[PDB]
Amino acid sequence: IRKKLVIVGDGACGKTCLLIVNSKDQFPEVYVPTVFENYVADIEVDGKQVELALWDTAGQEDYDRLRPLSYPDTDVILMCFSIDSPDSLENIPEKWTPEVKHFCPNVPIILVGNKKDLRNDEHTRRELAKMKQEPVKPEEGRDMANRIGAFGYMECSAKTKDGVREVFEMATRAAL
Amino acid sequence: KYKLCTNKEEADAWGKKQFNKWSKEEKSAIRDYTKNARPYNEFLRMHAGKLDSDPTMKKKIESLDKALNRKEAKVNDNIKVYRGDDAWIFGKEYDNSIIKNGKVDREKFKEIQKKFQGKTTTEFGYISTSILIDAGYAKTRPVMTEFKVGSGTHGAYMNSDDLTAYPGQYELLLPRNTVYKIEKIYIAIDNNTQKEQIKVEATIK
Ligand SMILES: Nc1nc2c(ncn2[C@@H]2O[C@H](COP(=O)(O)OP(=O)(O)OP(O)(O)=S)[C@@H](O)[C@H]2O)c(=O)[nH]1
Ligand SMILES: [Mg+2]
Repeated sequence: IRKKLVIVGDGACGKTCLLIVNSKDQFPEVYVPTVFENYVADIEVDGKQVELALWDTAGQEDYDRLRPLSYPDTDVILMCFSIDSPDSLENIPEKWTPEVKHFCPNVPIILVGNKKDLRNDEHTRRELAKMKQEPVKPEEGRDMANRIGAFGYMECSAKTKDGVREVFEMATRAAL
Repeated sequence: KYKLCTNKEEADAWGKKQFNKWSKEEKSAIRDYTKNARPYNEFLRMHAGKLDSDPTMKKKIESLDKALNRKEAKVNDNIKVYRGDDAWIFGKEYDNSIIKNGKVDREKFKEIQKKFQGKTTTEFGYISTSILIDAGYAKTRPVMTEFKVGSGTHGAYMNSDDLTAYPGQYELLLPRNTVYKIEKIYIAIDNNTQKEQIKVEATIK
């Protein structure tokens, strides 16, 4: 019935907003917490009721030393990048995968592409093209998930709510 | 002076010395709070600590109060505990852009210490703290508070699944309607990150 989820990924990739929207608050515009406080999610999948304790983390390298305090006895990891940041995707295999596999050996990983609303966003396209980049394509997310041995790949938008419940359903299936 | 736990070893040592033999009901009350403190604290702040407004929270709030008001449920030592907060702890006119490029806005900072430094206040909600400075992400947040908690202060230490849905936070939960005095509001540079943080020294009265 009781499981532990830890969410990780680069600074500003949308971790906190994803947790806030899953808690059924509106998408935060003015008052954006740095790290979300305790919130257990009630989730039912395949006839089983789960109380999923969600642990937010600070994604910036400056807080690397603090993050290990969140890791013990984790049942599932949400490893995030932003669809508007190819750089955040490249940190999946370079930083997040080695870290999580060291502190959470053999714990299931869901690879999560955040800010899906920005894939078909003009400003995002135009800013990214200035550095010869474009939004992460779904195929690239899927390939990365396969490459790291994730349970699955999911995309979502905290801003529109698209995919948010599905992220946490899959995490719960992986936690069981 | 006050005890300060500097590492896991010291925090665990101190933890074992704290009262833990609550009743089933008392543990479930404490643990329920840890699942999501918002319905407790928001309700208490919104209604100035009056419970009759909502029978459901009244019942939960009275059950938790009972666990924390128990005879043995108190701190033996003088101890320093910690929590982080977003900038709007000082009012909805502030948000987290008060820190810009790791620098605290001096104008807004001076308004805050003018308004709150030296203030005695009663918290309608409960107060969640940690005995370890590193144990939240309180170093991440724009405001960090140190509470000087005098021996005999009521509360519960929680670091195991029977008492909290988030074991490993080395939590000391303080009762609702706790009165504290803000002794100092100041700015400090974190040596690791090289960014400014607003620091608060409060004493539990
Ligand atoms: N367009 C869009 N923007 C989003 C989405 N989710 C978050 N954001 C924006 O991204 C920014 C950072 O989001 P946040 O949730 O604070 O990141 P984080 O991963 O918690 O960052 P950190 O605390 O490790 S530094 C915010 O300005 C927020 O508005 C989304 O789904 N779509
Ligand atoms: Mg965050």
